[PDB]
Amino acid sequence: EIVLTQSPGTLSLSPGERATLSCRASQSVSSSYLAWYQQKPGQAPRLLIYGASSRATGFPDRFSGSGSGTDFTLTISRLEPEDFAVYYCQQYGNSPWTFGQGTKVEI
Amino acid sequence: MQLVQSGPEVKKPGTSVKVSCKASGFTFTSSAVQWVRQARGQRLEWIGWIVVGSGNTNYAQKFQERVTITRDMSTSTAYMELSSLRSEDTAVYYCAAPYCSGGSCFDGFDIWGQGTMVTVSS
Amino acid sequence: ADYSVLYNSASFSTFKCYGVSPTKLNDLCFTNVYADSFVIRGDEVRQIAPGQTGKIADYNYKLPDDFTGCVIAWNSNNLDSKVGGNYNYLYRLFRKSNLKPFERDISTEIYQAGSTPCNGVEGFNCYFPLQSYGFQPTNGVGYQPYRVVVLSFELLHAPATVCGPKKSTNLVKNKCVNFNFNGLTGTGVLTESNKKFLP
Repeated sequence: EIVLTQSPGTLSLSPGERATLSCRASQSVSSSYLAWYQQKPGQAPRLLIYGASSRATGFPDRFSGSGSGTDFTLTISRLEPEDFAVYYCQQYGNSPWTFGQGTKVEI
Repeated sequence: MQLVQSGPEVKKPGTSVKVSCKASGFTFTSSAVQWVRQARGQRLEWIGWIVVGSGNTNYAQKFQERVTITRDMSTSTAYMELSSLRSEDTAVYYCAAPYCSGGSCFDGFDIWGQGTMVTVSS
Repeated sequence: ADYSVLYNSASFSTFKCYGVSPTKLNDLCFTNVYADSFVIRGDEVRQIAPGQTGKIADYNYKLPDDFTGCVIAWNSNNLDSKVGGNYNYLYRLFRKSNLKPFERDISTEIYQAGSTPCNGVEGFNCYFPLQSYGFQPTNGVGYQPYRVVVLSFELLHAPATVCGPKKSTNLVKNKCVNFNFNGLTGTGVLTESNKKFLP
């Protein structure tokens, strides 16, 4: 159930990025039961895309990615240096509701 | 839209522990509450989900035992007790809940807190 | 319906049945009687009211506005309220609407609490609307069972079926006295008569 191990490790580039992150899954998870949080250093996480089919109520733009069941891809397109923190993939539906390894970013 | 949590509690290695998450700004009658685990330079481990509208919960593979939730419908709070506290439990527990008002509501867990700081030391 | 047994000689607490005065109830009669049956916790018995709030009259059985009928609630710590979480007597919660008066809910289905609907398998959200009552004869005072019987009248253009004025006084003879046998009224003396009536 937990073989997620998000492929990207640490990426370090200035704004001007076309980078993408992938949330691999053990089995194809039904969409719209997904989540993609965004942890921050010393603060509480947020939510960006709730199920790889839309975007949350109000948040900074210029990045929205979606993928398949086994490969829930996401993309970022020229985001400001403010959004440089740890991400976290998530799953719903089947107990236990497990999270992901987490993705690191750098300049 | 606010959610205040209790202060950092300091206890003994293996007596008990309880944390309070006060929910405000949204209808607490029909919603859900989840509890997670955090640490310094460490990942997040999901612990247990609570439907506060109707008491039904499960727990992670490490948390079936020593763990049970407490409803406390009044005061719009949520309690959850751990027994047999271990040394590697210096964790920030946090809590989350969807923004629900009317019966049908948002999917993603958008309303969070800040968590406590528990140190099982001498 | 012998209403005398439920108010004149009864041991049923909280006999507040707004809509008709309990006195001379047997002397007033409506069209039809709709007998109800309920089991509620001790504290939640007050929810029977013209709408109000709570989980009763919003997802459970609802009392219509300006309703005319009597309601009774009597403690049932015994007589099929025993140890262990009883399998029956479960909630009716998590309805998209706030229900309508007099309609009955004999349907069960997974609730909707998100954008996409779950196709029949439970998981995130999709709460089951039903939870059982976890009471026992060792509970407190505000949580013991209190069986509730709601007697619903009807006000419409239909003739009354359930009736019966009762009342009784003796008969005297050879004395000028007022009589009201069956609506007819008059004054005079009553004597034995040999005339034969048809049945």
